[PDB]
Amino acid sequence: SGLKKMAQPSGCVERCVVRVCYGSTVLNGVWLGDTVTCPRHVIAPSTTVLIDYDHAYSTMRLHNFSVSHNGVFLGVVGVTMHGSVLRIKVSQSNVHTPKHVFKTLKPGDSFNILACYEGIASGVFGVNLRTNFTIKGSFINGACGSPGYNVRNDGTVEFCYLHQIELGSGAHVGSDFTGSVYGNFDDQPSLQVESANLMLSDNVVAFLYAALLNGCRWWLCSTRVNVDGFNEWAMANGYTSVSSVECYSILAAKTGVSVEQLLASIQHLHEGFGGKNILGYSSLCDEFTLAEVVKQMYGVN
Ligand SMILES: *[C@@](O)(C(=O)NCc1ccccc1)[C@H](C[C@@H]1CCNC1=O)NC(=O)[C@H](Cc1ccccc1)NC(=O)/C=C/c1ccccc1
Repeated sequence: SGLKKMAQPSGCVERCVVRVCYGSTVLNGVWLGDTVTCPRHVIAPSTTVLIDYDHAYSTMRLHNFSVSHNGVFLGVVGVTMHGSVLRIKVSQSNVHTPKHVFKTLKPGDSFNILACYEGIASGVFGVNLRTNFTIKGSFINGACGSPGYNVRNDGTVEFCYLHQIELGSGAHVGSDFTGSVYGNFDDQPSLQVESANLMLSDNVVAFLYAALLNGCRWWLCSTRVNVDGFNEWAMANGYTSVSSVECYSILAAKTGVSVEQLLASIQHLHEGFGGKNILGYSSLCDEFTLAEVVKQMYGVN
C-alpha cells in the first residue's frame, strides 16, 4: 500500500545530459544521437533588455560554444535554431542514446523532471503540467536545459520538456523539444503572468479512489453528482472538468464507489478537512493521475 509522488528512474536520461557553454553562460543540453538540444538563450547577450534572437543567432560564432560531458569533449559542428531551442550538431553520437521519441505535454499530463546543473543530474522528481502551462518545480540558476520525460513500458523515453524560465510567481516554464514553449510564454525577460491554476479534477478523483483503496473513507459522502453538474460547479470553484466516468471503471469496480459519489465528495471536501487528513494530505490533492494510482496500486503483472 501507499501513495508517493514518484519519478520514473532517471538512468537512461542521466547519460543524455551535457554541459553547454556559450561565452561565459552555462546551462544543460540533451544529447541524443549527434544532436545536443538546449535552450536558445544560452547565446543571449543579456538579461535586462529584450533579446533579438534572430540577430543573436546570425552573429553567433561556433568558436564560443564549449559542449562537455563529465569533462570530456564534444565538438560542435553546427547549430540551427528552432523556436526557443538550439540544435547543436556534434562530432560524436551519444552511444547511450535511449530508444526515444519527442512528445508534447497537454495539461493534466504528468512527467519527470531531472534537475541538472553544469550538465550533471542533481535531482529527479515527478510533476504535473498545470492548466496554465506551468509546473511547480525547484530550479535555481543553471537549471535551464534540465530535461523532462516519461518512460513507456517498452523502455521508450518520451522527451517532453526542456527547462527555460521561472515566472515572477515562481512558476516554471519550458519548451518541448521542437522549441515550442509550453503555453506560448516567451523565453525573454519580460513581464508575463500565468493564467489561474485550476485543480485537476481527474487527479482529485483518482486520489480519492486511492484513499478508499488504502482504507481512508471518513470523507466519503452519500451524495451523488453527475458529470455535467460537477463540471458546472468546477468552473465556479477553480477546478477542471472531469473526463468520461468510464475511465475510472477499474477503480469504481475495486472499491464499489462510483465517480459520481467522489465528485460529490469533492464538493464538500473543497470546504476544508477539519484537521483530519486523507492519506496524510490536509486539503485535496491533485498530484496523481489515474494512471499513477492504477500503476502504484496494481501495476505489476
Ligand atoms: C536557466 O538556468 C538559465 O537560463 N541559466 C543561464 C545562466 C545564467 C547565469 C549563470 C548560469 C546560467 C535559468 C533558470 C531560472 C533561474 C532560477 N530558476 C529558474 O528556473 N533561466 C533564467 O534565469 C532566465 C534567463 C533568461 C532566459 C531567456 C531570456 C532572458 C533571460 N530568466 C528568468 O527565468 C527570468 C525572466 C522572467 C520571465 C518572465 C517574467 C519575469 C522574469
